[PDB]
Amino acid sequence: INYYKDAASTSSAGQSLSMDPSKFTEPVKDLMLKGAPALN
Amino acid sequence: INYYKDAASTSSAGQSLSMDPSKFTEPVKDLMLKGAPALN
Amino acid sequence: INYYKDAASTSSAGQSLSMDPSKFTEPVKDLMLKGAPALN
Amino acid sequence: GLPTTTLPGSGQFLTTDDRQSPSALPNYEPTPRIHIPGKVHNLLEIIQVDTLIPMNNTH
Amino acid sequence: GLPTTTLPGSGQFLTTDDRQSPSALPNYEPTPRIHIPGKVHNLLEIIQVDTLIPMNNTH
Amino acid sequence: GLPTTTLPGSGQFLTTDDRQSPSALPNYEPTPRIHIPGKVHNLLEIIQVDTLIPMNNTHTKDEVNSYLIPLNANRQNEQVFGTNLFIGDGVFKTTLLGEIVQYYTHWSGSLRFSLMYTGPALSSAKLILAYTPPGARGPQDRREAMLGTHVVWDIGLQSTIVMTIPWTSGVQFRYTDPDTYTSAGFLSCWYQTSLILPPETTGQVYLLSFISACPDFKLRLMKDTQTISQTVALTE
Amino acid sequence: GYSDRVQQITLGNSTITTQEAANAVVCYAEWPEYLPDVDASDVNKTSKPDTSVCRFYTLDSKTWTTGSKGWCWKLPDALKDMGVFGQNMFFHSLGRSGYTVHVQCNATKFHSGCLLVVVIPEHQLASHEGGNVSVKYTFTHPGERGIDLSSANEVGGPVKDVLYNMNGTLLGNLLIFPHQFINLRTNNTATIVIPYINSVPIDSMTRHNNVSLMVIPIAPLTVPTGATPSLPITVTIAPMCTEFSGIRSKSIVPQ
Amino acid sequence: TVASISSGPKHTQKVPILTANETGATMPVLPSDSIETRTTYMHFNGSETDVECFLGRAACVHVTEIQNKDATGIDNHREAKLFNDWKINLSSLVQLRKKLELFTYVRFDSEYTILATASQPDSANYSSNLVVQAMYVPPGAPNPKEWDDYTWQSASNPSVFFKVGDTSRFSVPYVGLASAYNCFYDGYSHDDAETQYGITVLNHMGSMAFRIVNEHDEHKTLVKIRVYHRAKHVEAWIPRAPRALPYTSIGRTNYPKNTEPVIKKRKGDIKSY
Amino acid sequence: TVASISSGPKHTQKVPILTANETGATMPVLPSDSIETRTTYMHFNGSETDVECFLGRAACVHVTEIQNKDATGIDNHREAKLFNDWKINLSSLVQLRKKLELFTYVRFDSEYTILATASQPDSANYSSNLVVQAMYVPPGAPNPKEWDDYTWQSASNPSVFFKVGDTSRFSVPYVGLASAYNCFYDGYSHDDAETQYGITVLNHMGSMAFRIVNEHDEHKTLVKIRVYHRAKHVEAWIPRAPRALPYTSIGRTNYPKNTEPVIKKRKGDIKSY
Amino acid sequence: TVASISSGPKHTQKVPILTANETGATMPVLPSDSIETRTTYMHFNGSETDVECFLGR
Ligand SMILES: Cc1cc(CCCCCCCOc2ccc(C3=N[C@@H](C)CO3)cc2Cl)on1
Ligand SMILES: Cc1cc(CCCCCCCOc2ccc(C3=N[C@@H](C)CO3)cc2Cl)on1
Repeated sequence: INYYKDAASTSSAGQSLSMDPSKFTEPVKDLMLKGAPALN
Repeated sequence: INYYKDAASTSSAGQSLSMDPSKFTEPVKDLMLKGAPALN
Repeated sequence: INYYKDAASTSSAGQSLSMDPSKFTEPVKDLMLKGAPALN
Repeated sequence: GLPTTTLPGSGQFLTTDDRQSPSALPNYEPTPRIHIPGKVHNLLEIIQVDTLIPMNNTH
Repeated sequence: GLPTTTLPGSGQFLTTDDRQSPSALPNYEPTPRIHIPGKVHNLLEIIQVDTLIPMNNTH
Repeated sequence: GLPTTTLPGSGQFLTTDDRQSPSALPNYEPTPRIHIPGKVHNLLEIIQVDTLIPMNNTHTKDEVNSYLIPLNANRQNEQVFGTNLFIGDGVFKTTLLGEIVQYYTHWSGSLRFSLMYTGPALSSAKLILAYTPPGARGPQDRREAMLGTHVVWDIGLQSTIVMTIPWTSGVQFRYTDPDTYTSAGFLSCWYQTSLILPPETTGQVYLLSFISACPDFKLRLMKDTQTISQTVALTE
Repeated sequence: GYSDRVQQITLGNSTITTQEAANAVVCYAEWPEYLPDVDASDVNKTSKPDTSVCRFYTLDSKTWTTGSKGWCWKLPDALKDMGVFGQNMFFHSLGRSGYTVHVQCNATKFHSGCLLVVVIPEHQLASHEGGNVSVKYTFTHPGERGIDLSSANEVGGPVKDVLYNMNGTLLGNLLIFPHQFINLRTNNTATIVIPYINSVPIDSMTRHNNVSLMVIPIAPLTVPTGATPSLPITVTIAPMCTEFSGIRSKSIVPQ
Repeated sequence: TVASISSGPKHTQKVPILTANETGATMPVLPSDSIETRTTYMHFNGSETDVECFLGRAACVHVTEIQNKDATGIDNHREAKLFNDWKINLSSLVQLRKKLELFTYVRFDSEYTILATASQPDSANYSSNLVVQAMYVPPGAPNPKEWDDYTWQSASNPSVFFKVGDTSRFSVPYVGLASAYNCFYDGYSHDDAETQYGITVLNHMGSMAFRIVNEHDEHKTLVKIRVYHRAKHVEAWIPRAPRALPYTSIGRTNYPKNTEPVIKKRKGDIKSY
Repeated sequence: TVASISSGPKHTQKVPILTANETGATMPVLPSDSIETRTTYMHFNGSETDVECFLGRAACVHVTEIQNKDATGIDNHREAKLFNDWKINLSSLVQLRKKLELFTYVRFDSEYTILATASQPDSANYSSNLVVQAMYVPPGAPNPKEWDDYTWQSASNPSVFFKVGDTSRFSVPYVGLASAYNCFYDGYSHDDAETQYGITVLNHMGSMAFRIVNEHDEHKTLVKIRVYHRAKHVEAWIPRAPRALPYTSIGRTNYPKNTEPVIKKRKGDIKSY
Repeated sequence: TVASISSGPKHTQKVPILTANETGATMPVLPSDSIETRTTYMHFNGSETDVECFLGR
């Protein structure tokens, strides 16, 4: 129950439960498959 | 939920969301169209 | 009504109403019947 | 009796908060509104009317 | 603002009362339980196991 | 008027509680969000990116050189480097992994340790990396080392080798601050055959080493880092 | 027979071929794109010179020697004088751009050495003076010359200490930024595609640089016996999806 | 539920009262196996002997004390009680300890109540109003060194601020590293020849730290902190023999030497009533 | 969810552990790519590492102090701490600062808690009860000049009145001018040759102003204000390398000269354990 | 809501920017009547300028 009118006044947000490290761990242009050779 | 009986005791009103500047910006008797000459 | 998000914050648990002393009072491998001889 | 807990901020007066209050004048009947030309609802309505600029500020 | 009245006993700490509290560690995940033989649920379960009586108390 | 009773804890301020508050700026409209690449949602997303380990810690002032593990041509049987696995201390401590682990009290999971070789292309080498699970001492010679988790690495076209320290543990969580009961083992590396340089070439070659966490990883019970402190408030 | 290894990038009227690449990085896995209306604020129609600005400019070459500490360029600064890109830059009030960065360094199978090529969004430098000394404008706008981390401290300039990234963080952790290594034994180029990253939809190109490109030797250069002890490093950069807005008189900037 | 059924005379070949205790069982013999009984009902459920109930009331687990005074010229705040600390545990005061050690492994959430009262043992014009700040410092986290260190910023560490005279209350999930807390541990932290033995080695969750936020007034004020602990969501495994001798140390089973006989000697014979 | 799958011996032409780090990727290698594993489940979600959780607890961001005393003959109230002020920001005290600067741009609503405690360092008959008034003064709004100026009327500016010893709490929406707050800014406010560099130039939202509403009693009373800040509704973009050296200034990245080596030197060899 | 619509070159007999202020009106002229604009949205309602808000603290 929100007792207040504005959105800033609500409690903390709830877990992204998004999670996708590939923008950080695999930003390569041509896709690399694990097990296939790195450099062909 | 109002806890009180009288109307003065309720919280602030809620946004007019009315908004019509023409009583102030265009109080002319004969309607002016933008693009048409001001004085004919 | 829980007012809080985490489970640790809820009140005491509610009675097991489990109760089974046999793991402590009769942990014998071959079942003993009351009334039958203890050692055959 | 329902169990409660009070949070930080209890008793504060924030000039910008918006809550209900008891009316000091229970049951009083305000004067009827009559019609008056000119009602303003938003300050955005009025800043669209143009006004003169003292551009020649040099005095 | 909803009108309230506090009763006698407000603010007391009764070591035997059972209510909710804020968690100091929001969102923490406890270690999984694994199975352990021997769980006790009632003290009534254990007082049915017999134990020896020092009957010969005369020492 | 509804009857109430207040409980113990009324009026307290717990920095970790999460409740509603009146907005000081009623009705204000925040700037629209635009799109920005790079959004982070979990610290677990970022500790999977690998970063360099200053393994060569033996210097006396911080230098680019403590990131370089040297290799000697023609040595046989010998040991390249050694370290314990207290990820919250020692070599690990300044790495991104080490640095985040320090915001939490407990960690569990697998680690990924990789070595990238930088020697001339016409050289060759075979190294063994060994993980020694808790309970034994840091290995003292390859024979000892090779009886635990190990990978023979053959230096080739493929420049890096990724060793995983699989989670070996009784207790399901360990302390990030070094603790005995909770300790994780040792990591050592030895020549399997030996580094060989081509003609017209000389000196030391170096390995770069990285650390990142496997998707396996768990961190819990947040706390304050020993990695930052202060004596007076800063000003502009 | 496609290898990760050979590549061709054609952009505008200019083409680059590498026969010894190591894939390419696209920052944060996003490719440069123009500014959508839903994200727009300024009401001005923007100008998109296209092929006259989105081509490859090769900056002047650097020389890696055994004593090198590393070099740093800022964008869009490094290009402030390249062809029509630069003119547009000084002439509009606002502009926006992504880039393809191609760093080149070839050697032989007897050399060793490894450079880190990294792009840092919003790289605010530190004053070597400490305290709250600022870093003057000119110092953070080196132009095509970039900053040479093995040059001496100057007054009003930034600190040039490599183990600290010019800001109080350790060299070892730069790997959290989009980056690629050039390891003579593997690699001979590094290519990074940079999407436009800012907290506003379009900004000024002269008062704010939005990325620093940094090339840092990490495993020292080691040449074969009696080889000359140095290699040149060349940086070629191409603006991509550039848009300029708010045209007028032509900015005048310090120094 | 019947507590006793009706049972009458017996002349059988089936004797439920003869058993062999050597087997380790306690055969479930009832009054009706050996006398003639009448029906009676239980009227009772055994509610208040549930382990949740047994371990579920607040017990005092710790009393410490800190003072508010001018720290000017104090070389060791910790030592002046300018802010004490408590290496957390639940077995310093013994009432609750004997209760928990009836079990080998125990798992529960904790609810802490902290009462703080002030004393002004020497001449003061008044009673000041002090705010206590008690923050949780886990293992591998700076401990405060002065009563006003950067540590107290506690940007990542849960801390509660309440007033002396009041009470603070919050609840912490089960923070054990394993599946249960050990009540006992017949091991070491490693195979060292001189390492400590027992449970002080598993049992560790760093210490709780208290201080007064107020600067000093002209008089000195003693604030004494009492921490109460209530187990909620209890789970207990493997019952053990109750503690008979007195305790000597947190975490070891050791009893004092030349202790006294714990079994009451008869005033009379074995035959005495 | 499985944390590890079962995997057995391998003798392949498909080697997942050989990679080329020069590419910039961190290949997702697992224990099961290089040893034989057994199935195990995660039992965990990664809840407490969510950025909302990481930045979502209150951190102390500012400690200031004001006093209640006779202003008679004071030529500069501001200077007598008759009512101080704080040029708002979140990076004076550093615990929270290092946490935020793990990201480049950050967007969130703020919840402020303000604790005020009083001190009476020299002889008083009693402790008075003071009401604090802390009002928000944005840029382009009169700052108060005396402790009782027309400014304090605060007819259009949000202000909260609470009692010393108590706490005040309210929450302010994200007031940034852009889409996110910059954590870093490699720019200037204009192309000036001598203008300041860094983020002190974007970062500005004027200052918060505190005063006691009470007139003076016979003694003097020191009131010390602590502002706590909790981020709610957090959004963070572009992770960066953590801060290694100490901080010297609000808003610049500058570190101190002749700082100490931040990487711990080995006591022994590279080969040492 | 659009804050500005897209508008391009103009060569007309219809001039919205010439008016006669003597009339007392403020003619509703927009950026798009005199420069070439691109579409942009308002993203804003004018909530905090409502007179209830202005006089309500
Ligand atoms: C503010 C603030 C302060 C705190 C502290 C949270 C609680 C930390 C301590 C965790 C609970 O610790 C124990 C639990 C069980 C046992 C235990 N000992 C054995 C006999 C059995 O159980 C011992 C401890 Cl120290 O959190 N927020
Ligand atoms: C009464 C009363 C008092 C107030 C004050 C409301 C809050 C005003 C300040 C707004 C929040 O300011 C910031 C938010 C973020 C950052 C920030 N700095 C960077 C590292 C990142 O974010 C800095 C500030 Cl000052 O409102 N009503």
